[PDB]
Amino acid sequence: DPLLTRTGGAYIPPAKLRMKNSLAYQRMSWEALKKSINGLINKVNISNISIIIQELLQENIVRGRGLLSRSVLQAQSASPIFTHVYAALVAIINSKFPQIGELILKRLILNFRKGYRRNDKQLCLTASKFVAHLINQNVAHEVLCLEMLTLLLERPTDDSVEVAIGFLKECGLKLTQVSPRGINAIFERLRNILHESEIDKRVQYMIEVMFAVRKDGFKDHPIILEGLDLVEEDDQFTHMLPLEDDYNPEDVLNVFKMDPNFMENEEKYKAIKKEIL
Amino acid sequence: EDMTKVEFETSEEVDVTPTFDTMGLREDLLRGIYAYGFEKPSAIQQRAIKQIIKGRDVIAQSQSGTGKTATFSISVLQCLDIQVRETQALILAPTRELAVQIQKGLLALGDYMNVQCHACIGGTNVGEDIRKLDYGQHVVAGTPGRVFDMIRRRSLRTRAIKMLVLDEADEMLNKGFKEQIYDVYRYLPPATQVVLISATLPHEILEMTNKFMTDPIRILVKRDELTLEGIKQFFVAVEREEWKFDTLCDLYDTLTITQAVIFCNTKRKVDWLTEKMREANFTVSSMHGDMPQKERESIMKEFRSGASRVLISTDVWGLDVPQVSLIINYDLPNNRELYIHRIGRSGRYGRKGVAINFVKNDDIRILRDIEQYYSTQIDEMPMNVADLI
Repeated sequence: DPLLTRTGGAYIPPAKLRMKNSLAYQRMSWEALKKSINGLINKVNISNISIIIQELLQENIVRGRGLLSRSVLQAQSASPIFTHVYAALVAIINSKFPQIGELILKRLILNFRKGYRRNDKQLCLTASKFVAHLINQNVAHEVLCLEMLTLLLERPTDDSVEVAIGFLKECGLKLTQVSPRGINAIFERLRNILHESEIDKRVQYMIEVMFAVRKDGFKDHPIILEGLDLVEEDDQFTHMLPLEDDYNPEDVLNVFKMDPNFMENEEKYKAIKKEIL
Repeated sequence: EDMTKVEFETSEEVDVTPTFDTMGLREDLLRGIYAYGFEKPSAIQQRAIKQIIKGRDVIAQSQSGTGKTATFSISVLQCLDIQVRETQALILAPTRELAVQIQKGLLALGDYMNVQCHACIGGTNVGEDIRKLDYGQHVVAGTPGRVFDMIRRRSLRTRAIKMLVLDEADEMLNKGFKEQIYDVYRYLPPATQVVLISATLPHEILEMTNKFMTDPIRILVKRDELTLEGIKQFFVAVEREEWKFDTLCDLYDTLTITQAVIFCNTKRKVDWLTEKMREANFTVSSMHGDMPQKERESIMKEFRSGASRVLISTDVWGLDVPQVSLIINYDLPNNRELYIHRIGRSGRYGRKGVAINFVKNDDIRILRDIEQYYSTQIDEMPMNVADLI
């Protein structure tokens, strides 16, 4: 905020604005790509995800993999109400470009850790919610959920328990299926907190809620909503990314830079596009 | 009067729980709730119950019959550990008769919970009050004076108290019970949650909440007021009608938007813009005057649920859409009074917002008219608007 440089002036409508070359063209194409992605990410919802994917795939999302990752991550952070939809979108892209799903996951994990470190509850709540749904979508391995829950529950605070319980609600049904002993360990831990600890009303209530959810079999928290399970089981690529690893977010990929092999790299992508359509 | 029509607002954003089954209530309580005859929770209930049971200090205010008694009765029961045979909640009321009425209510709702509740009678029954308190009652109710006597006598142990409810607090103050109420609160454990229920908000009540509460949630009857204060208003000089859609599209390529509401002046424009955005792969709900109020409300439900991320409307409603990031006046209203009704903040706690006005040269004067009329300011939209949300 006080660090980032300040660029003022009036917004100018595109219709109004329109009323060497290699660099100029790469920059222009870069700017159009960023805008196109931004629009698609704003548009995506359950009823239109397939068309959004098709329109997204027309763009060079390899060259713009950082741009796409950033747009999806910013969108989910501002609009966690659509987390399930962003997860499904990521799941489809990852099935075709696993390296892009991996880049999103790496940054999301780092985002969660930043939030935890800074005691930024909201960011912990939204980043964890995203993790849960990427797990639901088999984009990320459940070891990440288990490790985050253990971290949150080690020195339980009102905020740390809140994050953990909201998180377990979202990925719990999936957890139960792929790692019943793991989720059992989490519940035992919650049980020890509920009795073998000196807790306040807020913590006690959130835990009783979590046990209540498990008893009804997560009836209000299905793994994937009808309309979003769009990747065939065997076509998905499940990344095994632990919580603690020293991931490189590669945010430098978000910044425009002249590409000497721009020609080759461009023709390379269209060869990919024609493949998966 | 139909007290179901009474509207409330909250001092911070809260989860609005539409049903008793979405509140996170223990099952044996829910059994008692439905068995009593409850079906749908009232507006105050859909807001206050969740906040009390999650542990927040709460001030709840409205005239009689909006569901305030059920609100604290249910919340008190939810927080009981039946296995602990010690008083865990205290309910102060302006009369003994109301205390008894409260007790009976608690017993009914808590019938599947094995709850123990006692209303302190006094009179020739003080000995009997003492007996019961010594035995151990999960909930005790009565006047501040009577409750304070039992505490002072040591008949009412306070060590397990987690909750204090002040029922009809303004009336207790009117009866002269202020001292007794402060006296009771002074003898309770440090972390005690406090819930205050009152039809009115005089100074003594607000000072009382300041002294008894920590970061309280205020749930009050909504103020019938609108203002442009707190709304960031911008205009974009689009110059020509034919340039509006391209500009809207560019905003969506540059801004971060959760949901947005788009106003137009005419059903015709709404139908047109809906077709255009849908063809552009937006998810859109559209609303206009040709449809009955029931349809409009249903469509608003669909939009609020997130089924669509764009709501396009004529002037048919202020709005309550917590997930709405931005309001766009695709058309500037010909009438100046409709402007605030589109983008205004309602209530003392109305959400801050952002409005973006598309202005043709044709509308240069109507824009200026609006600015003058509300005595407000509407800046030219800056390129870094995305940073200001």
